[PDB]
Amino acid sequence: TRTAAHTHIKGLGLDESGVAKRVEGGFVGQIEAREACGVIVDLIKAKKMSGRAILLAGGPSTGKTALALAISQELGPKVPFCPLVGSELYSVEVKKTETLMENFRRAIGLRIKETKEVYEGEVTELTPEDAENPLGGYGKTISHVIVGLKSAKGTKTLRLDPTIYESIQREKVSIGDVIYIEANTGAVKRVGRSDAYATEFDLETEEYVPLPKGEVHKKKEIVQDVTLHDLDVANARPQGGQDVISMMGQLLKPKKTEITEKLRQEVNKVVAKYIDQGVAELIPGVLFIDEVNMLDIEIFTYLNKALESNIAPVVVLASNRGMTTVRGTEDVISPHGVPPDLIDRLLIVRTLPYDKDEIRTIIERRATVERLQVESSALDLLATMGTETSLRYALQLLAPCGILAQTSNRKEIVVNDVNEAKLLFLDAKRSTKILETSANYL
Amino acid sequence: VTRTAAHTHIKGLGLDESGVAKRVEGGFVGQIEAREACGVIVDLIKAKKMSGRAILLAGGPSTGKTALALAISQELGPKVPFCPLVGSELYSVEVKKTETLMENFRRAIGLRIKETKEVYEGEVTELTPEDAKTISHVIVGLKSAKGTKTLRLDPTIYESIQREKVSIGDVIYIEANTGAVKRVGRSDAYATEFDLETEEYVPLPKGEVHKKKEIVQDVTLHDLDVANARPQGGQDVISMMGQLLKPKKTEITEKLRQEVNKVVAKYIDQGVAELIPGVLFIDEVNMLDIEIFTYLNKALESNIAPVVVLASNRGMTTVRGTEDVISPHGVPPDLIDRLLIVRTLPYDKDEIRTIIERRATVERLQVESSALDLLATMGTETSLRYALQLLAPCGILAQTSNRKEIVVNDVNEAKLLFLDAKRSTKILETSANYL
Amino acid sequence: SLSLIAAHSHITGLGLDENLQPRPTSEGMVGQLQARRAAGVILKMVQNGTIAGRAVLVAGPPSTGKTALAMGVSQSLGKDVPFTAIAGSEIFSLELSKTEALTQAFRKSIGIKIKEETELIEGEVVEIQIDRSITGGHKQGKLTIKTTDMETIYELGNKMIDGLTKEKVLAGDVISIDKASGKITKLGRSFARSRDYDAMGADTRFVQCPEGELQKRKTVVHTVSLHEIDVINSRTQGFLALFTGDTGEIRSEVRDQINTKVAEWKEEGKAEIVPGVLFIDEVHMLDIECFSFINRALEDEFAPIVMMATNRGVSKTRGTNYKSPHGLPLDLLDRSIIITTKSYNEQEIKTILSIRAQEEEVELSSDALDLLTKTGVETSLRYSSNLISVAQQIAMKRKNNTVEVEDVKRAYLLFLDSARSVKYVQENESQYIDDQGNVQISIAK
Amino acid sequence: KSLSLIAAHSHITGLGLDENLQPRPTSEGMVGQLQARRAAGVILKMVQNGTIAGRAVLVAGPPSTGKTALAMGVSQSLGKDVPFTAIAGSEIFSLELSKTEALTQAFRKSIGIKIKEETELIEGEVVEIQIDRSITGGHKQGKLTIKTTDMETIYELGNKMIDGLTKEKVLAGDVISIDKASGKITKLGRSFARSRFVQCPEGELQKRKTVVHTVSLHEIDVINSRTQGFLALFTGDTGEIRSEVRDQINTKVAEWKEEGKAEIVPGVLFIDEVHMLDIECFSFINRALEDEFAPIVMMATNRGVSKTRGTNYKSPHGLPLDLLDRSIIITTKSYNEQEIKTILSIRAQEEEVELSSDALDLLTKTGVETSLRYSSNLISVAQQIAMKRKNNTVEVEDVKRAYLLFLDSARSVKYVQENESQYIDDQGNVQISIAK
Amino acid sequence: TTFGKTTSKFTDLIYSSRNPIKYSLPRLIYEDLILPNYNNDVDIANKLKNVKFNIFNPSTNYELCLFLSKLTGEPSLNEFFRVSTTPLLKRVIERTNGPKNTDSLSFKTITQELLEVTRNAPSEGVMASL
Ligand SMILES: Nc1ncnc2c1ncn2[C@@H]1O[C@H](COP(=O)(O)OP(=O)(O)O)[C@@H](O)[C@H]1O
Ligand SMILES: Nc1ncnc2c1ncn2[C@@H]1O[C@H](COP(=O)(O)OP(=O)(O)O)[C@@H](O)[C@H]1O
Ligand SMILES: Nc1ncnc2c1ncn2[C@@H]1O[C@H](COP(=O)(O)OP(=O)(O)O)[C@@H](O)[C@H]1O
Ligand SMILES: Nc1ncnc2c1ncn2[C@@H]1O[C@H](COP(=O)(O)OP(=O)(O)O)[C@@H](O)[C@H]1O
Repeated sequence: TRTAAHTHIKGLGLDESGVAKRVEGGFVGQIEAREACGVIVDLIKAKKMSGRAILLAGGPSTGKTALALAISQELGPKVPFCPLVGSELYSVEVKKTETLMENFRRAIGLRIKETKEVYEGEVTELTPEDAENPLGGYGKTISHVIVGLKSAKGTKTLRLDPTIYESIQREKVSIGDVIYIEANTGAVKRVGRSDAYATEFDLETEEYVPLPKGEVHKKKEIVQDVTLHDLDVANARPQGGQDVISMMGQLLKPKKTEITEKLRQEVNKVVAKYIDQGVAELIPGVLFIDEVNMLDIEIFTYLNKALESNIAPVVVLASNRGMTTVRGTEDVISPHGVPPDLIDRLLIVRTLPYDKDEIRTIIERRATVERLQVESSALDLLATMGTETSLRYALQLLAPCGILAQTSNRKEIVVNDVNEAKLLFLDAKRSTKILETSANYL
Repeated sequence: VTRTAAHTHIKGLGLDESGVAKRVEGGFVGQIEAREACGVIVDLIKAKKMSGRAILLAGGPSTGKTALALAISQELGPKVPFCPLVGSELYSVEVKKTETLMENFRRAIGLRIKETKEVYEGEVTELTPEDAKTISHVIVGLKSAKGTKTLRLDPTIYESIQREKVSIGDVIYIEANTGAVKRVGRSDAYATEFDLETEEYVPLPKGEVHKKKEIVQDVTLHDLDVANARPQGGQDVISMMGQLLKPKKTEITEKLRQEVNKVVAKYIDQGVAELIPGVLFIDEVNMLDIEIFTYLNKALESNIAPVVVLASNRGMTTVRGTEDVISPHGVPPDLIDRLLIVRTLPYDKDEIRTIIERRATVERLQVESSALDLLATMGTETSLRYALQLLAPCGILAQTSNRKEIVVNDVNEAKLLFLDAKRSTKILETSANYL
Repeated sequence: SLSLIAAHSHITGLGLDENLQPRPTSEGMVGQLQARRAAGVILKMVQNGTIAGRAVLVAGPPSTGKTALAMGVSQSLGKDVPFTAIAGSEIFSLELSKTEALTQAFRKSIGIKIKEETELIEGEVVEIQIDRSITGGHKQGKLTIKTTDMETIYELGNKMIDGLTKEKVLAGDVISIDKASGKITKLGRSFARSRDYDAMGADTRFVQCPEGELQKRKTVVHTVSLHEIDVINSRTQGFLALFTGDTGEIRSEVRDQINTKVAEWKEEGKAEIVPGVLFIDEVHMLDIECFSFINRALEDEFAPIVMMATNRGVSKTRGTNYKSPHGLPLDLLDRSIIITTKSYNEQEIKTILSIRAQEEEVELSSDALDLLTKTGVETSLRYSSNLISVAQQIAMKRKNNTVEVEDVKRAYLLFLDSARSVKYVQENESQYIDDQGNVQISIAK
Repeated sequence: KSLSLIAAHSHITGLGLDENLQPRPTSEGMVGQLQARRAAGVILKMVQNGTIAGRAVLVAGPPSTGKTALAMGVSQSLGKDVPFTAIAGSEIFSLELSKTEALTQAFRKSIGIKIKEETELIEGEVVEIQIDRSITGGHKQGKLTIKTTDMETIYELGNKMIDGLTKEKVLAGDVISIDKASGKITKLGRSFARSRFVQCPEGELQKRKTVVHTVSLHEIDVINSRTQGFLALFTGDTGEIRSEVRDQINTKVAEWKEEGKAEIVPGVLFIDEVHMLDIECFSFINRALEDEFAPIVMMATNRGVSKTRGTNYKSPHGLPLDLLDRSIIITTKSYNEQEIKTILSIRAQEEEVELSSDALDLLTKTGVETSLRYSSNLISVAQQIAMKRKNNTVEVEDVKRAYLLFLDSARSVKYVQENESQYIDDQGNVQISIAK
Repeated sequence: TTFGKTTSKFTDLIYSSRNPIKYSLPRLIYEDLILPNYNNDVDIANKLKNVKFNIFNPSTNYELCLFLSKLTGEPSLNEFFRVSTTPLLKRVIERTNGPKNTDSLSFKTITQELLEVTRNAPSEGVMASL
């Protein structure tokens, strides 16, 4: 098992219709932020509001990304979640507006159900039946095609259209192969060769596959999940044809293009047409952009434009700044690096720094998840380090202590282990103190 | 007949067997220490044992750094690769500058392959294929003026023969190893079948049909890298019209470089190839950004890096890409630790006079003694390059007066007609509106 | 062999015992008895593989051994574990974004292991007999394959005959056939039939006839990085993008699909994940957005262990207007553990110079080595290291085997360090080009 | 041939010089600038000798002093079959080439290779053509009768001649040229036979003719590179050609000159407004001038001590001192009254304008007062005002009308400077309304 | 164009359109740079750079070919050497939809999975109309 700075958080930890408790879901403290995130989860599950922005702000190492992952865990794996960094919007292929729109459309999911009728199994016979009165100037005038199927606890012969014989000849279907017949479209295809013919020849490069189970004929309801961006990039590219341009573009580098609003409008039109029949279901998700201080003001104005759309999902922003200038402007001093036009459109959630006991419990649970055993005195020294230097510095000094314990053939973490880890690895403060007092051209 | 461009009186470093340098020998005058250190660098390069050796040579303008680098390239010989470069050429609009630096690094490591050229040529007398439809082999009979000779051929060369529309009586060209087929044209014995025809007629070859020749092929690692990394695909031998899509330079992945090194090592271990490391010379290194200066630190630690020579004339100059960094010669202190600095000294009056006499000798001009003294005084007063540039208008003005020897009057007219930078600046300062 | 003597090629692994205790001098590296212990802890961290996404920082003065420490970690890591070593200027690309270049450098340093068991039939084709039925739907074949030792006869299928009609084989053709997978290759032509066709052709090649048995059993273990799977599953013919670098901003949905695919392979059990180390030399010259993406990209499960080296003090971060310690912002320094390297003394410089002259096959006297040690105390170490190789050639030009004090003095006279160059520029500043472009060319005033 | 209405330098047919390189006061459309014309004649002899290479000269002076006139005089004095590249300083700033690559292409476009080859040709007038077909039409037989003013003959045609004459249909009385070795046949025209129009050819029907080819190094560089064909010489997408093919072309050209199959004809590269190049381009120019295949570079600039581009300091002529160290400088001077009136009379003769003496004196006075180009622009625009009143010669009233209608620099600045509330300033402030 | 015009039992109509602009090339450049002969090494260097030192050659680089065959799933190990040595237009013209084995590192994306459903799908289906 691999653990990387997370995966000790499972959900938020609220009860039903009530206050989140202190010890639940891997969270310690941050009670008001957890209640606000639970209300946000309920608003997402209501499936009614569109284009809502929530900016959650605080100091470094407070639990912003932990709360975003708790949002994604509480919503479930069926609800889409697109984690975005603010540096990802700048590309050298398309404009940043198109990248923002693509990541915007990636957060809306569609649930499509369909009933499929199939005819699969091993081919028993293949006889193109001739007509009673053949036409002159031709040979082997097919009246119908007789195809016999064989599956596990099932055998059925079928009458086919004469036009299926061209598909039989095209895909090279012989006796003993296993096939897969769609009902309405016809369009047979070769799954492979049956396992009973695996020892037919000495040397043969042929896919051998097991005989399929169940009856030859079955009705299955298949629920498929796609996002709107997949529909956009599939409708945008030209379908499978015989022109040189399509296969030449398939054989080349797939450079992104600025998808027009007309294609998105028609996609929304046909999607709404298939919701109102009761077939499809629309699932909005969360587009999470953290460290939004790196965004340019043009992206902020396009966010202002794009948040008014009908199909827009909920977007969650995170920032750790105070009174800083917005990038791209030299005088707009603004809170959290966000221009005041966007700030009026969003609700602000505040996260608070921790204490002695919260840092101690966080270190204890992180050592529990990392499969390590620590003593009481080592835990108290680690908590003193966490409230002295940084919480993340105390969290990153656990596994090297486990290595130093395993070097001395001990499964216990004690005081001299964390003292050796202090003497080996430095934090930022002692590094800066070394830098400030050294004049060796460093 | 003969051309001269600022050089070609430089034939070598001009050293004896002990490594010491004479005063006037090999076209070089003065600067004994720099020439001796350059000879030491030449011997280190000829040792073929070290990689990533960086050398900086520094001095004032018109002191002879480029002449010293050209002397290195002449002393090493034509077998050793030499890639001269200016620092402005690393900036391109197709790929990043680091990839261009890596290409210029790998351009300086060469290989030598020994190959044999085998050629059949002559007039076709018999072309009789047979089937094993699939043809098993074709038998071709060739005729020249020294006899005839028949050959069995594989069907691929028969297909290439059918590509050139070869019939009976056509003079063709077959290479035995590669398999290329070239149709020269119809022979002169069939030139009177028609009075007018669209077919050119060539005579028979006067030599044998069979020709054997040993040749040496010199390639570098960059040629193999660009041969193995064509993105569009393999090109045909003859394509006079261009490709349908324009090939552009790409960022070559280091895995391809690893595979090329593996293949070259495998071919070296069988005694076919010989490894010849060479010299990458960068002039005006102060025109480089700090990103290329950082990437040079990584690129000098490779096991196949060549010997790098840098030349600069700046003093305590700000490095490009920085605002508050003052460094000697425009070279950052992280990189100036890794090289060895060779200093280059300015010249005196007698050295300038000898340089002017040598340049008049190589340009095939005759000058007087007093004209030489005046040109030496002019060179000491304005610049050394000014007299060298003014030597040839003096010869033209002497030619227009029907004389074969430059005198003081022609030097006076050349001084009057063409100005230097100092007099042009003094005109620029005392002028009303833009000179 | 295509390797010459590089700058630090004496370093073969970290000089540690079983208890992670560094020796004073062993297997290449001299001194630095705490950075070696910390790098050994980092090596055991990588070799355990149970944690992911942690960045360490190697900080110290220049010419101390940070990249020597990285080379030692790379050499003691061994094979089959990926080690990507990039510089700071490589990510600024004209055809690729900075963040996507960082993502590709992250995913080139973590791979999976695939085990393949093969059954190879390599031999020379003698005769092929093709038999057809009455219907003609399927074709049967006879293969007569011959080794130097023995010869036997196999059977063909319809797909085998169809795949042998592609890439035409004749008598005297060296092929190899896998029993399980049906892989087909044409090794070339035997040397026994190199004198019949009288002219080779373009597509032909001559290989020796194999010996030994026909059906040889051998297993192969493949190590495939995640970036290779990303490049392959993004195009119709993607290996040319692997060897030419024109991948061009691979979409994130195929990366999530490949992550789920690798998780499915690990749970089912046909592959296992081999983590690795990504080394970024000179991390101080990276843009602040790259630092932000490094901060947020280390929390994924498929993230390697990052090593960064910086020789800068409190300097200005690129892309911003302020000054920070080590040239990096405080958010990245919070997500780090710093390894500090310290400068050497006379004995360590003496041992390092002795090792470097030992590898370069240069024999020094005791007094010449003492002079080189004094110069390495006064000037930098690399000046002495280059003076060794220059003075060896000076000794060969004098027809001497071992170098002497005179060769080191001649190399010190003929070649200059930084301080003497700075002084000689400063006392003759009129002959060099100033910041304002002012210079004097004429020597007589 | 070389269609042109009227150029601004159309009167300069070359450098007016004697056999002793002495400038006449008025010859070949050039007047004044005696020392500059003598220096340009010396540079012309340097180009024509061809024994030295890679020398850069600089033409610096005040604006409107005839620097471009000197460059056009040198270009016309060189004549044909010698390369002459004239580029501006803003042309090299490409989006798909680098600056060094564009400078390299401009350097190699200015040196050429002279190759002499001979090709045997047939050209005459077609008398009569027979095409014969068999019963099945498998074999085609033919006879062609072709004549000149001195002979007549009949040729027995093969199959490919028959297909080459059926394609691009040739009838009787047609004058054609036939290349046997390539199969290309071109129709010259029609003969003068009433019973385009070209006369009948004379002499022998089968002539061995020698054609002298001149090809630049950039063309062989483009063809030798396998990435793009010869169509990139016209489309213009060469795209950063590698240095290896340049080295192969260098070695091949050197061995061709050594064998004697080809000669090297160097030329002149003229850079106009050289002060607007970056310092990287200047640094490339310093190290590109010592190659064996380097042309003679002419630069023209008119600036004083100004800021060099890409830097933060000021330099003489807008160029760094190391570039000026390898240059010999020709300085041009301002004109007098007599030279201005002679220039205006020559421009009158080239613009088919008849001028009175008083109109010429008024033009000379207003040219000395303001600008030479202002008078040279007013002289052509006064003729239309003269033709509006239906008289041929341009009088004083037409010149005064043109002076009233069309302004110059100084009067426009004077009119702006007390009306600046009506014009947009540096801060974007303007007043539109008449009142308040 | 400059074609063959008429200056006025079947009539022949042959395509003869040319361009008025003529580019003249001497024979020496062609015969000494593009055509092989005894005194040049065009074919030798072409073979040396395309066959002997190619990294997709199975006679010298079998490990890379086996690695790429595991990666892609090509049934033939000479596929990469054939792909790397023919032009792009020739590659796209004769591309065949050959089968690939399942035991490989590459399978189908979601977009292509949606794509192969609607090759011959009729109307009124939801996935075809979407
Ligand atoms: N309330 C909490 N409960 C448990 N762990 C926490 C809590 N807050 C922070 N952490 C831990 O701190 C580490 C860093 O927090 P992070 O999400 O980076 O905060 P921020 O986003 O504010 O920088 C995470 O690995 C997380 O597990
Ligand atoms: N020692 C020397 N002997 C002969 N010629 C020299 C010497 N030093 C320099 N030169 C000549 O001076 C000219 C300019 O020198 P150059 O190499 O440009 O110096 P830098 O590269 O420092 O500007 C060259 O053409 C060279 O031939
Ligand atoms: N611990 C060490 N043992 C042996 N050699 C060392 C050691 N540290 C540094 N060196 C030598 O110093 C030279 C350059 O040092 P380097 O590792 O580049 O320092 P830095 O990484 O700080 O720039 C290398 O060639 C290496 O041989
Ligand atoms: N000596 C001269 N002889 C003939 N015409 C001249 C002479 N000097 C200048 N001119 C004319 O002056 C006009 C403008 O001069 P121009 O050469 O454009 O100025 P500049 O040298 O600043 O480019 C040109 O049409 C040119 O013909």
